[PDB]
Amino acid sequence: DDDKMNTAIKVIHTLKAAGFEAYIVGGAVRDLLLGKTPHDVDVASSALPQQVKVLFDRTVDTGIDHGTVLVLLDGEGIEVTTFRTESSYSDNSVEFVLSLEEDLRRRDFTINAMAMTEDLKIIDPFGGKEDLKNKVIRAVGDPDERFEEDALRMLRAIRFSGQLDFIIDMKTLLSIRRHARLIRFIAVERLKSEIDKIFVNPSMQKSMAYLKDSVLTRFLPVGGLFEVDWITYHTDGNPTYGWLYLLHQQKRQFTDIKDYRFSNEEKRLIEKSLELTALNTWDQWTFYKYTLKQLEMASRVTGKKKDLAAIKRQLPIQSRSELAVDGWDLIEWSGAKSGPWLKVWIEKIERLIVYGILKNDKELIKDWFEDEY
Repeated sequence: DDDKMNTAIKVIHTLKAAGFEAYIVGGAVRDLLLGKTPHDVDVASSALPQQVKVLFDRTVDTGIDHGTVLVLLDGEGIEVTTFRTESSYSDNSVEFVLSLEEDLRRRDFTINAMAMTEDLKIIDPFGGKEDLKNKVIRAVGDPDERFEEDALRMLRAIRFSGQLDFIIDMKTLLSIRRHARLIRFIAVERLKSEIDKIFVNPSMQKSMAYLKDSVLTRFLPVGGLFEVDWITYHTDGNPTYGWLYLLHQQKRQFTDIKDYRFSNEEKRLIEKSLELTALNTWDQWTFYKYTLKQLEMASRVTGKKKDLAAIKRQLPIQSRSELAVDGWDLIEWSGAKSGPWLKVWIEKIERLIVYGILKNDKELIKDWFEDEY
């Protein structure tokens, strides 16, 4: 941000004062050249991780095995990574290298394979500058090698196309088509992360067309389900809405996408939203029992535009904890022993309160109960 680049320049200055090479690398150079403000600024250096820690008071050591040290400075965090190459075996291997160019030549795409010196000189051995100008996502070097090194890069190409409103380089895209089957080796968590980004990024309809055209929908987990008409999809900023929109369009249920390992919270949002889309009429009990995010997501995917927040807000009560009676009141009044019957009767009372028929008052509920029971 307005401080991240400055902090990275300071980190670079410190590494070089100690005799090491250091550069801004990767997405920050791309964003800079695009006239955008970087979200992350990575620094590539000849320093090894323990030498970085010597030079900075506050570091975080999570990625040390991979050559990365997070430097905490001026209220920012700058990742400092030693010149390295990586490769993923088929069953889900880092080499430290001695030069910058050895690191750059194994990165995913030319626009991500540039470096910038402290003095703003761009190091661009693979023509990232021209691909950035032409709006092209092109694998560095031989696309076949880049995709065999990490098959997730094939999907990443799709994500970048939407994120940046770029096209995918023809030779690169043809290489994805030839290697699409390799996506089966990628951990589903990494696939869901990229797909979630696509679902909230611009030009997503173009991204989903590349998903099909690249042959990735042939081989992704339940990949054919992504081949829906996305024209009427508009992100609410929550990737979960993309999965809901995907299921609703095809009249399918959550079990069909469970391979992607949703959290219980995400799964609930999807399942409860889908229920609402199949519910013919919503009334006070609907608005009471479902969450506002569920009502809003169901409304969004079915086209409704009601003021859901106001309807839920104007219910007589918001939740069970406001109820003026509990099961032990019913035990007292009934003279019957505790049992599952209490839940049945508490809900009868709860409904009458939520519909504003019975007052949420213990004595009046007591009168009602003794009559009905």
